[PDB]
Parts: sequence; structure tokens; C-alpha cells
Amino acid sequence: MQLSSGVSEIRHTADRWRVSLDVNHFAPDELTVKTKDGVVEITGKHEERQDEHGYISRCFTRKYTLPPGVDPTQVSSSLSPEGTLTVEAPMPKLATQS
Amino acid sequence: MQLSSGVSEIRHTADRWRVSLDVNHFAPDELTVKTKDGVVEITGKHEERQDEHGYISRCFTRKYTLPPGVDPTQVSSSLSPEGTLTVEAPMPKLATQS
Repeated sequence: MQLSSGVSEIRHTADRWRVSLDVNHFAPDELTVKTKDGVVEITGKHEERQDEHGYISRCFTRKYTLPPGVDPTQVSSSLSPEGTLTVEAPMPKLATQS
Repeated sequence: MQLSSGVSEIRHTADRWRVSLDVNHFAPDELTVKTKDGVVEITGKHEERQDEHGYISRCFTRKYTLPPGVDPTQVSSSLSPEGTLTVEAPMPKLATQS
């Protein structure tokens, strides 16, 4: 920015943030990622699961409402069987509240 | 009170069973205990959390279908703010089903 001399190149690969969500370990396939105009939510729920002390199923919801401008067009998400949901992308370095 | 205690049916045959459904820690009031003919279910869902790492919420569901091991009339439940749900009571000592 401005200091073109600090980049020289017209195109560069920087300005990237990496936030992570952890839950799909309970559901790798029964997980749903939906980007809602800046609202980042991960849907994860399972049906009647067996357990040591009974039958237990739960639904998990984590909602990230980032108004500062977590760009919806440029925010993608990686998910590994570990239930590691990485949301990596370029975004407004506002880092305000939650 | 004394009641029509015509006889002293004092039978302390109360070994008593004791199982716990600890989860309401995430829900003291948002918890609903339901005993349905041997079916013990604990209804509990959290409320949109507000944390710097995300606004999260979940729902817990445990279904203990114990026909020949849990009585519907004499089963009570203890709950403490700590979200500890003890189900204590005298139960029909049955042997398998059929």
C-alpha cells in the first residue's frame, strides 16, 4: 500500500487471516458451513448416539458475526476429519470486539 | 404428618439406584427433566454464548430407555446450579427382557 517500493510487484500474496472452528469431530459429514453476509456459522449435529452411560446426541452451533467486514466473497473454509475447520482469507484488519 | 398410619410398612429395602445426567451446567433453567415410562430424558440447550472466540450454543439430549431397571413413579431427580442431575430411586430388579 502506497509504499509500492516495498512491494514493486503488481500482485502479491499477503493480507491473509486464519480463524478456526472446532466441532465437526462429532460430525465430519453432518457438518454444514454457511457464510451469512459476514456471519460465519458452523452447523454440526448428530442423531441419537450410543454412549457409555446411555444414548446421547447433541447439536453444536458457533456463530461469528464479524461486521468489521469479514469479506464473504473472499472467505473460504478448510475442514479435516479432525474437525478442524480453518477459515482462511483476506479481511479488514479492524480486529475490534466480538 | 402421621396420616392414616394404621400399620408401619417400614420396609427399608432401599439399596436405591443412583445415576447422573450432568449437563445442565450449560443450562440451569434451560433444562427440562422428563420421565416417560422408563424413558429418562434430560432436555438442555445453551443460550447464544458471547465470547471473544465466538458466540456459541448447543443442545443436549440423553435418552435412557431403561424398562426393567428404572421405575416411573418412584424416580426423582436432584439438580444443582453446578448442572449435576442425579436420578436416584428404587427400581424393578428385573433380569433382561422377554
